[PDB]
Amino acid sequence: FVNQHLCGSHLVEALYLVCGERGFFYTPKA
Amino acid sequence: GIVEQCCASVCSLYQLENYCN
Repeated sequence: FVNQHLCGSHLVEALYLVCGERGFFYTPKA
Repeated sequence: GIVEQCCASVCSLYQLENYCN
């Protein structure tokens, strides 16, 4: 699921699945 | 940043994990 173009909700879903209980930061302008 | 690396171009686990806390 990760080795593709991931945009928008699809990118946040991949971060969610990969990062698990760590959580993540989603910074689309930085 | 993430959009350039994973949306405009093909993402990687290696790069996603850099955004994990």
